[PDB]
Amino acid sequence: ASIAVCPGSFDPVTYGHLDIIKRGAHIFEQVYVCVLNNSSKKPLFSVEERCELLREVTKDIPNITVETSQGLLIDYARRKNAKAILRGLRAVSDFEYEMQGTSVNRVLDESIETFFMMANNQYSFLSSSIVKEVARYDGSVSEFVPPEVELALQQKFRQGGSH
Ligand SMILES: Nc1ncnc2c1ncn2[C@@H]1O[C@H](COP(=O)(O)OP(=O)(O)O)[C@@H](O)[C@H]1O
Ligand SMILES: [Cl-]
Ligand SMILES: [Mg+2]
Repeated sequence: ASIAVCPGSFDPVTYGHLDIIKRGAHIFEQVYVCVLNNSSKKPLFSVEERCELLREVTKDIPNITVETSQGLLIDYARRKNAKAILRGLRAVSDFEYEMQGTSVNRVLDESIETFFMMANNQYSFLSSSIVKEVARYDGSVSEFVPPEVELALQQKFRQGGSH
């Protein structure tokens, strides 16, 4: 089967994430975008908000299905019958954290491979963190995220919260 999963916290999805997602969807027949709740940090948006943003920004790409999962990414991948997990590599610093993750996944299921794509174009400088900071301080994020994400950030920062 030509099936792959693109996991991430996507908080929020940016044009850099979307480039990885579309490149993956161009290679594989079906691509599952999985919002992983997992984290070494507290997310700005909930899982459900992140999922809906993702659905809206990829609705015209037919071989993309956006879902969220309860368990391990490696079991979600098996459930989808996916043979590859796709991740982007922006900088040299993305190295070690990605290496541990793939080392663990390889032990849990060595029949599922982790493929890294380099962010090798004009979105390489961006990150979710840079977009959230800019947004929090009233800067423009239109060159960084889809219009739907820009609006969700305006809405999120108008609400009171741990931010
Ligand atoms: N600017 C970028 N350019 C290319 N690929 C990216 C970029 N940002 C993220 N990616 C890739 O897209 C996916 C999104 O990861 P992310 O949503 O930030 O959550 P997490 O790192 O917590 O799993 C990963 O494959 C990531 O490496
Ligand atoms: Cl294939
Ligand atoms: Mg503003």
